[PDB]
Formats: sequence, structure tokens, C-alpha cells
Amino acid sequence: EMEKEFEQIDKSGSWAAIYQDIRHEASDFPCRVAKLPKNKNRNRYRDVSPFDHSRIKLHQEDNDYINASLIKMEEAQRSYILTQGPLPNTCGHFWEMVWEQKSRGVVMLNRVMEKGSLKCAQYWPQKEEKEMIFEDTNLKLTLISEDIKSYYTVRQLELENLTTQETREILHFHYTTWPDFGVPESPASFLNFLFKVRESGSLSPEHGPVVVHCSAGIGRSGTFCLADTCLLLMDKRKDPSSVDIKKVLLEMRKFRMGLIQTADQLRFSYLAVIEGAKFIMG
Ligand SMILES: O=C(O)C(=O)N(c1ccccc1C(=O)O)c1cccc2ccc(O)cc12
Repeated sequence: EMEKEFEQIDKSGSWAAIYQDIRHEASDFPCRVAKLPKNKNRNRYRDVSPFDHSRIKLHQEDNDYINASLIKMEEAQRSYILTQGPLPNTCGHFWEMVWEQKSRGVVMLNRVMEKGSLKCAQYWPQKEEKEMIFEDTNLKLTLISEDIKSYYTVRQLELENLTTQETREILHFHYTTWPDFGVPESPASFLNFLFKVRESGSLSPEHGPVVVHCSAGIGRSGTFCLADTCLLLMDKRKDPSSVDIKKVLLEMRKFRMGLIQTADQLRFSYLAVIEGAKFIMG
């Protein structure tokens, strides 16, 4: 029982202590390509880089670098591409990846501006009549429709490979209510957001992996992925009480560094899963 474990950590207020153990045990792999001088401007943060073994490679002979990692959960049979919020110069790389990986959905967990500063480039068109064109990767992006709700917004986008004239419908799932500081009050809205993404089929195997991001693509993105897999795992195994979130997180951390950046975030992940399990259980 993780809820029981939850109350023990809260009781003895040892969240920070536990988050730190996870941090210490976490994997550590080379990020050589990410550190190459040529890719300097392709990274938003100096300390957040994709391990070389799990990075996403753009299908171009020039520079195949993009700060994104493929997190493959074998047991859950769920894959996710966690990446940083694109930069002024990597928006075309970002959509090239979505196209190349055959992604159906894009999950954004932050706002373009937070705490008074740019946390992500405006990488999608805000008006139907103002489509965007990324000349470097020869891609056209069009806002087909948008649905703004209290806690999030779903956008229907059309991505066209100008080279082939081929087009695909991309679902933009944007969580707009994540607090500037700390984590959400209750996991409620977050979980609903997750289920909406699920319902879309964006997380399903008949499509490429979903593309998730916030600013660094490790903190909030990690929460989204950790929560989803754990819930899925409790839905698959014979004993849902066997799903160890700390264990799952460490497994994901073999694919990208720093998933879950704070003890608050970790605590929140527990809430999300515990609260999500009460509903998803039936
Ligand atoms: O974009 C992220 O991965 C995010 O999770 N980060 C956070 C880290 C600690 C506390 C809160 C957050 C948050 O945004 O909810 C971040 C991780 C790594 C580097 C970051 C640089 C700037 C920033 O605003 C958030 C970062």
C-alpha cells in the first residue's frame, strides 16, 4: 500500500530525505553529443541534457541533435519522448521530431511565460489564418481548432511535410494551470488532464510516442509520465499494491536525468497516483 507509505513519510516529514535517496540511486550516463560545442544553442539549460543512449535523433545528416529523450517502459508498454520547451531556433527541430517519430500528441505542462520570463518559445500558431512555416525543416503548422477550458486547452493542429505534401493531425494538450511556484493544490485537474490525453489515443501503441515538455522537460514532464505508467501498471498487474513508484521513477531515470526535480513534486506524484488509483480502479 503506497497510500499507507505516503502517510508515514508525511507523518515523519521525510519527503526531502526520500527524494534525496532517489537522487543518489539514479542512473548516470554520458551526454557527449549534447555537450558538443555545435549544439550549445540547442540546449535551454546547461545542466539538463539527454543521455546519448536514449536521445532522439533527427533524421538529418547535418546535425541530428535535439534535447529530447525516449523513455521506454517495457512492462507498461508505454513510451514517451521528454524534451525541453523548444527554443527560438529549435522549433523546426521540434516539429521535425514529432513528424519523424510519428507522434499523435504533444503535451505541454507550462506556459510560454512564467514568473515574468520566457520558459518556452511560441512554437504553434495562435490563429487559424496565421499558419507557421519552419523553413529549416520544411514543415507547415496550422491551428485547425482550439478548445479552452478551466484547467487546460486542447488544440487541433495540422502538420504538413512540405517536401512530400503529406499532412497529419497533431493534438496539442496544454495544461495551463500549473502554479508558478510549488505544485498543484490537488491532483484532481492534473489527473483529468492525463485522462483526456489518454482518451485521445495519443498514448496508444498505434501511434509514435507522445511528446511531453515543460521548460526543462524533466520536472513536470516526469510527473506526467510517472503518474501515467504507475496507474497503467496497477491496471495490469495482479496485485496493484506491488507498483513501487520509487522503483518506477528510478527505471525512468535510466532514460533521462532529473525526472521529478523536488520533494514537493515527488509527494505530488504520490497524490496523483493514489488519487488516480481510487478512480481508475473502478
Ligand atoms: O521544466 C522543468 O523540468 C521543471 O520541472 N523545473 C522545476 C524545478 C524545481 C521546482 C519547480 C520546477 C517547475 O517548473 O515546476 C526545472 C528543472 C530544471 C531546470 C529549470 C530551469 C528553470 C525553471 O523555471 C524550471 C526548471
